[PDB]
Amino acid sequence: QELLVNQNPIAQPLASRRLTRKLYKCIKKAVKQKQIRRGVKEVQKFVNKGEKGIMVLAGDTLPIEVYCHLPVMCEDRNLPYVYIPSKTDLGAAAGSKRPTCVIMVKPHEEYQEAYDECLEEVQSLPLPL
Amino acid sequence: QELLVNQNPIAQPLASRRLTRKLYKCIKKAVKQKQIRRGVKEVQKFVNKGEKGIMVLAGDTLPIEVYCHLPVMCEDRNLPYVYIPSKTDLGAAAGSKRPTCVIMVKPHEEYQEAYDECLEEVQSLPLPL
Amino acid sequence: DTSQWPLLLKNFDKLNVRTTHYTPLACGSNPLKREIGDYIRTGFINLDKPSNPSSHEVVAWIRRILRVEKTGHSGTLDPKVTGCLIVCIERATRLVKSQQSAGKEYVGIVRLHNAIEGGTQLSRALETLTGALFQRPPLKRQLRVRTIYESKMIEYDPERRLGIFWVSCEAGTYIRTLCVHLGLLLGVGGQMQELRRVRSGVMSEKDHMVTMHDVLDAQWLYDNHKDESYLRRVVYPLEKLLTSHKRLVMKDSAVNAICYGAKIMLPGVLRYEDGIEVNQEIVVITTKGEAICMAIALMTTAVISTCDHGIVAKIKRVIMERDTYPRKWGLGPKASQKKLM
Amino acid sequence: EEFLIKPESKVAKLDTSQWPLLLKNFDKLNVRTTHYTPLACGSNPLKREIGDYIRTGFINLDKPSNPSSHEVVAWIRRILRVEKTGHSGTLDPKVTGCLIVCIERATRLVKSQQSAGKEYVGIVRLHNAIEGGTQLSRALETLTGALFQRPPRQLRVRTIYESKMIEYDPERRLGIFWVSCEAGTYIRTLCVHLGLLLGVGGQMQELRRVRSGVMSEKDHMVTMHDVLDAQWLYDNHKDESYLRRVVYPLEKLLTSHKRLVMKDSAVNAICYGAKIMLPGVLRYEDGIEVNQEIVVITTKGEAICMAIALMTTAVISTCDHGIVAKIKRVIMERDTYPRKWGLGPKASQKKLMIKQG
Amino acid sequence: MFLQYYLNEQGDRVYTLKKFDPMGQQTCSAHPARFSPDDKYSRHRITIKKRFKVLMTQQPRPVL
Amino acid sequence: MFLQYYLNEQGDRVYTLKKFDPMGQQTCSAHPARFSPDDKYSRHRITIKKRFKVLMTQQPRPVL
Amino acid sequence: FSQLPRFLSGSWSEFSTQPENFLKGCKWAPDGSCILTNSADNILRIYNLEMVPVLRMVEGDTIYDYCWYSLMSSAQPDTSYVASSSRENPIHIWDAFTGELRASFRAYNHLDELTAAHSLCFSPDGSQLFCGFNRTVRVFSTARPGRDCEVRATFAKKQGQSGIISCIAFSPAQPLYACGSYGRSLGLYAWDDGSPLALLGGHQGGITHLCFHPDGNRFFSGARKDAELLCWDLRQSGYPLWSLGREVTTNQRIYFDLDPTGQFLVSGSTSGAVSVWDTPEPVLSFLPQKDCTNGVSLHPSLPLLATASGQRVFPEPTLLSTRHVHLECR
Amino acid sequence: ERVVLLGEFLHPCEDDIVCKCTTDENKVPYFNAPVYLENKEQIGKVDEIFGQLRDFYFSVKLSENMKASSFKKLQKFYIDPYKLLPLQRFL
Amino acid sequence: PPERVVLLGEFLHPCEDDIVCKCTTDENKVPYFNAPVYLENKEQIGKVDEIFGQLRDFYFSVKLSENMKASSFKKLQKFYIDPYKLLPLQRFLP
RNA sequence: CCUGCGGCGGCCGCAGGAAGAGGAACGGAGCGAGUCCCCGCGGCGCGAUUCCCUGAGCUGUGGGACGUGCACCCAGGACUCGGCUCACACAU
Repeated sequence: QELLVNQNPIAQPLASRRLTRKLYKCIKKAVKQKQIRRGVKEVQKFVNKGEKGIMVLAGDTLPIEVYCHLPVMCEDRNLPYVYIPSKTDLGAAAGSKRPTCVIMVKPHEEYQEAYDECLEEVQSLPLPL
Repeated sequence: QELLVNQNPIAQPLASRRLTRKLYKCIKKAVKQKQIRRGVKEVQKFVNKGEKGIMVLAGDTLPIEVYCHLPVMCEDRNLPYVYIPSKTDLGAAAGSKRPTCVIMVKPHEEYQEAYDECLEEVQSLPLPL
Repeated sequence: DTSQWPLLLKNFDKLNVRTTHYTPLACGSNPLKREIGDYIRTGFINLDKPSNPSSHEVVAWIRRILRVEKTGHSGTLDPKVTGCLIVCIERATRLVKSQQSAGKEYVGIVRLHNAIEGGTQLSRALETLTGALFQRPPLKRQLRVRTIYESKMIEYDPERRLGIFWVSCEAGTYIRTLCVHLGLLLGVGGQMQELRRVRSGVMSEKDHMVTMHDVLDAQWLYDNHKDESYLRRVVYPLEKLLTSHKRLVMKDSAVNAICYGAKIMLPGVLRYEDGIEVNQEIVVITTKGEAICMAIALMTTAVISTCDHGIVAKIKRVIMERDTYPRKWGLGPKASQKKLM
Repeated sequence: EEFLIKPESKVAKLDTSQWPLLLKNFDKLNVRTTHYTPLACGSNPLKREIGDYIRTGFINLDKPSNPSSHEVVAWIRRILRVEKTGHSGTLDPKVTGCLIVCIERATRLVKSQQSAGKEYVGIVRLHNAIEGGTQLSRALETLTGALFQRPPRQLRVRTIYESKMIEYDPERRLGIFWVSCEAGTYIRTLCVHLGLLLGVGGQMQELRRVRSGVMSEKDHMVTMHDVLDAQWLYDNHKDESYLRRVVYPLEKLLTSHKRLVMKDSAVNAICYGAKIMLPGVLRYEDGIEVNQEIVVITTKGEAICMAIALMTTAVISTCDHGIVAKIKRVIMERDTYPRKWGLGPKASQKKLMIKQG
Repeated sequence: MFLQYYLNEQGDRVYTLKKFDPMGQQTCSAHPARFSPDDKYSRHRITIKKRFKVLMTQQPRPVL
Repeated sequence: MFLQYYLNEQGDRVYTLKKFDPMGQQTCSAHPARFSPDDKYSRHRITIKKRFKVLMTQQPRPVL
Repeated sequence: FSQLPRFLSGSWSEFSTQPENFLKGCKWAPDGSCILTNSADNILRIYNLEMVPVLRMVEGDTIYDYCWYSLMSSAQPDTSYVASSSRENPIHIWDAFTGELRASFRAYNHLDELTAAHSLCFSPDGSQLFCGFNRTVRVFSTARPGRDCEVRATFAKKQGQSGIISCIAFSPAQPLYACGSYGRSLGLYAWDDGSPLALLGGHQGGITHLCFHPDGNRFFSGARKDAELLCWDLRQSGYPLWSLGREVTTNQRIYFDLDPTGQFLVSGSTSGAVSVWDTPEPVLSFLPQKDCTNGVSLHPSLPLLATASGQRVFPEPTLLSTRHVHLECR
Repeated sequence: ERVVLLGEFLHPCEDDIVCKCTTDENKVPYFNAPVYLENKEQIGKVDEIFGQLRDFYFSVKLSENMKASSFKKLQKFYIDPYKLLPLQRFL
Repeated sequence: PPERVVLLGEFLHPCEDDIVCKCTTDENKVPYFNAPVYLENKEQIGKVDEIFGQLRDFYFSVKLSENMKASSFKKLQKFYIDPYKLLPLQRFLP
């Protein structure tokens, strides 16, 4: 099922269809360990203190003022980010029923090749003006 | 390889492909000696003092205000002239990488027959009208 | 059909009609159709400055070849800087100050001394320099504030370390210092390599620009063939740079009174424009369409719709010459009874 | 060709239909006289300098669900660096809605804004099942009009004009109700009464305010982030274009009343407190009644105060002298325009005659 | 929170309790976002809103 | 002198630092030609521009 | 130099990636640890002794000159750094071990503009860093790097030596130093005050190189298109004493030098033929390759030698660069 | 002491019962005013008053934990005329 | 040296043998030109030369004193200035 | 008596005024001067051996040396005037 409806005006840069599954599996394998971050609040308190990694944002969240500052603190610290279509599916991948709008992934040895492949994929995305 | 693009609106009269090669060889033979003139400054300075010869002009020089007065400065003295497609190739024939717009070829006995046939061909060129 | 009518007279149909009765005169002329003697005396040139000469010398050349008395420019450009320059011929030097303080634009090139990550870092460093900023003369040591409305990144060349930036700024700001500050910000270093003004005030570089080979050719052609079809395409009337102001149409008997120095009065007003506020600079135009003076408004566009007399504006600067219309003040329904007394 | 504005003889009418908020349609106003001297004081409400523009402004704000109204007001006052600030009516610290926020000089009509018809939308939850879906609507239509209420303790009476339910969920026992009520009406007590009528019991879970007086949600609504963003943008870039989209002049609250234009000299006298006497009147709107609430304004279109009409439109059309209206609430600052009243023919001869004896 | 809405063609809120517009689009939350008085990310919000041109300044002026 | 430019479909300068159009054409320099106050070739410039119909007079009039 | 020095090793593969490229000189370290190489990519290379560089110090537009530190003991990291000048950039100083930038010296015009230095050279005590500008030289100090300097006027308002100063050298014998300009003149200036004490001439082209003899009395000079190598002296004042012969066809610097012992003089040529003398009588002449030979350096400790190759090509409408090292026998 | 008619049975709530207030010229009773039957034993005290001005209701909490089934679909409570107030006081 | 010193700013990174310091001082006061900069020990380390940045939160740089290196300083650092040197920003407000 | 503000529907306290509502030229322009602000290692042409140069030195759409000449280094704004001129104007 691929319906690209009800997207935020700031949805770009949206992820590709296959990058969705790759990020899903990476987030799963990161949830199997304690190297994962959930919730906007934890995202601010743990991005400010360094902890370079990957941040995945939901593409169908309204209002947009709940998390709009993340895509600027990223460039203030040169961190990558990417948007994904749904938040219910993102929460299901994160391991709960209640959905979430932001997920932050940290590196680890078990999924290191997949994490590096996703990290190089993210930085190769086109840049909207 | 003859693409007729990026030419000034005052390009005419345009030299043909074979005639272009003949002029390039003549310029080579002339620059073998010190019988040559390079640059608008030198050509303009030495047209005033006579020194009849052949003038060749770059067909893609922009803006045209740097050398636009030469096609009629020649007419005031009844001198022949013609346009060659490129300036980089003209500089190469002169014996340099950096291009130039105007080269003024003077006669000498070593290349007299080729120079003469080029001269008689130039006078035989037609007009756009 | 009224949108095709000329400048400072375009779309006059969409004005507030106060009265429709006045006595038309035969004096005065349209701005574009003036005699070539005065069409040049009241005009500006939207130049394209060359590199080698200074700014107070290009206008000297323009004066000495046009054979006029006084000239002034919009913004002083240092030598090796090109782009839009607005030169005003003596009867136009009145409007110089409204031109010397306007919204300039620029395009330049900065030479970074050491290698950086890429163009994104420099664009971010540009974005962090927008709004009111401190400045200092490139060469009296004083610190002042200037504003930069916008910025952008055109291209980056990693091999040569060359970056092109577009800047929308104000009058008085120094790009030769903005580049030093931008170099200090990235840590590597910087200098200003290229500079060119793209927009000065209202006259952009998209339309109506001429080089100084056009100005000389027009003068030569006029002086020799007595043909002025080419000067009309190089010089433009004053009204071209007053098209954004608020208009005020009058009648013939008031024009010479205003030119002598009488404050605008509601009996003389013929049409007024929607959107006039107090202490707002407006333009007072003739029925032909012609810049009489620069007027500081004194009655909101609604007060005018109610009252019947009194000061409507005071003049900041008057443009036309003293005797262009005959003296027609002192004879009307009023102001003649007081003479009988 | 030749371009010139030809002279005509036919009259041409003005078109003030698209004029600003309170300057609208002076052409429709009946005219008494047009002979006066205007001064260079005041300004159009929409074009005031930003300082004076935020002092006499208001914010149609969307109230966040965590804090209380008195806390939100203090937040806004701290953000804008203003001295005084009121609100359109207290809301529970958990409900959301539209909350008009009168800035320093617009507080003078906070009492008139509070006592205005309000609208609400909310969710009621039932403790047990109901026969069907329309039973809630039926029990909602039964309880409407003038009603007995208590503060959730002296019993008080309020009225409810109309009500409607949107939909009801048989699984969570949840329904959405839309109500229109006067100021001060309690909705928690409304839910309790609904439960008691149904014989099941209920409570208020969610409640949002839709209409607050003249300003609604289908309007220039502003969130709390917008005020901080506007103030920071002004402070940093010196760009006022974002403040003027959150702050509106107080005259937008006064666009349903009757108008009465006034001379420039008659302005400052009323501000100091004085009757509204006939010579100052210039234009007046038709349809005025006796003991009616009218707003008198300056020529520039800015409201000066609020008045209670004494003469009707016909009497004021055909009259020699008298008293037009009595002050109700003075809005403008006192010395905006200069004060000049003792000067004039009648007043001058009066204070001259009494001077002699 | 349980209050959901979806805009119709006239451009006014239509409050509902479900999660999907009968035409098949998700519904927004009727309540605004929570606010912290000591917020510092105005620049970060302004920059993106400008960049995607959804800022309230870029919108047409209201009718008056 | 590094600054170049080329014109897009709408007809305004698209500044670039390369030496070729994205469609393979050369890019003009962004500066005007050097000027000398006492130039003597005005007649020569005018006659050629007239001959090739590229003089500014033959261009259509601007709207005003 | 009994006969035909032997071929030890070389480096040629890296330069092949460029469609056109050539080498622009070579220098041994003041102790013999490693070599310095310049290319047409503005990239510096250090080889330690097919050779492969240990460092690649990318630069800006065009590198005018470079030099090793005047002490350069490899045991201490604090003395192992290399100076460099580019077309517009200031005087970069790099770390010779990890290949990272360390400091920067800056030259500013009277209108507050950055003027690059065309020739730079350290001092025998190692504290100062002289530079070469148009009609002036700007003294510096390695301690306290920055924009402060001490302007020395090569060409006074009336007289002096004009042109771009292109080479600076020092004399171990007396406190004296000399400079060379593109205006075909050689100057002599005292160290302490800087007052000129002589001037020189006799070249047919822009002087591109200087050198000195261990005694200090003798010193030599080269040019850009002059076939001679003048042999001067500081005792007689009869400016020209002897002359030599070489082929200089193009407008590029051709490197010559003098052996550590003080008697053998080697020089390159445009045809690509290296030639040797003895101190003014030729001894040997051999052809390392067919292309041009511009850079020649002599190892200070052991008998060794290296040559660089490359030249511009001028085409018309309608051949490799190599670095070599050779073993000699003083 | 003789007492005046107050209300009738409508339906039982989860805790209390809901009563329709019919009385002389629609007088409003006191809060928590004791309510009696014709046999004079008290049933409880009125919890709160609600409804329209002209026709309003009131709910009484039960006493002694009687089951709601003890009341017939339409019975008729009684209250003393002393403990009540006139309608026109509020209007 | 003065008897008392005031917070001036924090070290951010060096640029061409010059240290670039963020300005975090009480209120928005701005330093003079050629004003000596002191460390926690009240010892001179440089002089303020170049002030730049927005009016709200601006930067400034320091020209290091004799025998001082731009690598001695930490990523986050803290500098002090003589209070007799600063001037209010109301002058630079409109 | 009226209005504004504060205090515990009303009362108290302080503050502002006491008010019928004027004036169809009062008070300007264009200049000039003084005081402040604004902001001579350059620019152009010519001559002389083809005056030199395709330098890795920017550059022939130009760069440099010698003789030469030339032109450009202002115009606007505020304050004062113990200054000149034109007017003192409700627009038939």
